[PDB]
Amino acid sequence: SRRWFHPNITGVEAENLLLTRGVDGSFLARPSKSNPGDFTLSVRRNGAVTHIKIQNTGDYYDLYGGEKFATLAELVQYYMEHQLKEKNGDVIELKYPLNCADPTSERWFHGHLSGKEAEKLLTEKGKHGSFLVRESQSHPGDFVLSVRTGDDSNDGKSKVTHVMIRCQELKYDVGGGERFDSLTDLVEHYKKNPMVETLGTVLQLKQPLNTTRINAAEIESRVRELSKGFWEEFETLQQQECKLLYSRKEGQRQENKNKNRYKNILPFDHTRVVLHDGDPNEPVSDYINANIIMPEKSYIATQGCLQNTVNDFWRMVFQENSRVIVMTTKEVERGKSKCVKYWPDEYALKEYGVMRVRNVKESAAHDYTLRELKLSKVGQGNTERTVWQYHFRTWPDHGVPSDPGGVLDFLEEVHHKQESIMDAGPVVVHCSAGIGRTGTFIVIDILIDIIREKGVDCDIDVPKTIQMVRSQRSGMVQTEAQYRFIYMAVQHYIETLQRR
Ligand SMILES: CC1(N)CCN(c2cnc3c(-c4cccc(Cl)c4Cl)c[nH]c3c2)CC1
Repeated sequence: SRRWFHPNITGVEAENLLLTRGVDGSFLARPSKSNPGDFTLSVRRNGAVTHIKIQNTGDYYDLYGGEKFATLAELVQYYMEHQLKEKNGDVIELKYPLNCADPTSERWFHGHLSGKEAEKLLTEKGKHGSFLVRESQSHPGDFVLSVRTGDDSNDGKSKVTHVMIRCQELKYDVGGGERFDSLTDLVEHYKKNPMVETLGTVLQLKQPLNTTRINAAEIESRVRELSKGFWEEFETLQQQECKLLYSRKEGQRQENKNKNRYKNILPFDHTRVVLHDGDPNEPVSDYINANIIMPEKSYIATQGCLQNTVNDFWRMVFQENSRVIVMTTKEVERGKSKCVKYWPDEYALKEYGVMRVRNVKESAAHDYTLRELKLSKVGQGNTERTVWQYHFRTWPDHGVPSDPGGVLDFLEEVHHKQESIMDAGPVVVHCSAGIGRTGTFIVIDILIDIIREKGVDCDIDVPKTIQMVRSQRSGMVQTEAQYRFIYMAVQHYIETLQRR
């Protein structure tokens, strides 16, 4: 849980918080109330507050006077372990997170909800240790912790307990003992130190009640319901990114600094693609900014090549036996290189280090170009394999497509290509940093794959899938707009399947 993030605060409320409850070096982050993808880092320095803008248009968090980051938690970790200056050059220190007490972005918080409502949800969907916190209806201002415990039919082996939580002078308690500054501090305490009943039952808080898993048949109702919040479901997912600060030590090595498009957007050690059979004369020849994404068909999520990583990209494709590449940027957007050209012109042949690529044929569709490429190792003719590059060309410079039909038709074609090729390795997917559009395309592909095989009567869970992909590369799916677009794409896919 991301405690320095305050979801429902104004700029002057942030100032007053830092001036009355903080010291120099205190900080918090907050969203804008009107623009998603605008965020502010508010910091106290010399008895005054500075507000530093962070923009996200879809590719990364861009901190004014700072770096680009995959997540706000990775941003805060970076500066608390390092570097941040104003317009002028004066150091801004991030020392002390100012904690937020607001529970409304927690997975377990249900606001207005009755005991019988909570019981029926825990009976229908909960299991042992499933829990929620709700507002007390009998005692205004108070709250109730509802917990299922049991074995795992309705044979009385399981039950729902309700523990009253008093709120007294803005502190929270369960009738005795410690008084907490927030419901989150209380929940974390009793997660670690569970309550035991008189006769021995342990009220284990194992997991919040799942409210996001839906039957695919019922996508339209969920989308209609979320259109009046997508922002609120997204920000609850974003609150969990504190849990995904896995090590990125290889990417952080001096010898690998030049191989990262953005110095702080780095692959997790535990899922990075390790490159073998490198040049012995190159000191570190095993690194690429790329991760294996395995749903729990696989993917490699990677960045747009740099001039000096083109040969490594082709080493990767050959080694992993990838037969399909998805590119989700033009080479240049808004005057900036987003991905260098790493393929030859049509009918041309180029050598990229030890690899040889022929561009056999390009075919233009409305939304994309297909390039049929032939990849082989120089000196070894029988290593030739076809690699099909699907270059999506119509994604807008900021935000998302207004209709998902283009992306869905593209992904359907990519899927059938991949499935047509026996023993094809992972599908390579890359944009600019390889986390925003790349994460959106991979998550849509994962969700659609379920419905393709199991039909419309299968369970999907959009944020749970995203969190699972985010544990394999930082910040996969960057914005609310992409989040909503994933739902919209899944909805549109379900409707075309129902029309058949
Ligand atoms: C009544 C509610 N306020 C409605 C929103 N509810 C809700 C629950 N879960 C999530 C997740 C989620 C799902 C699966 C795994 C992970 Cl890690 C996450 Cl974060 C993302 N957004 C969520 C919103 C919480 C109750």
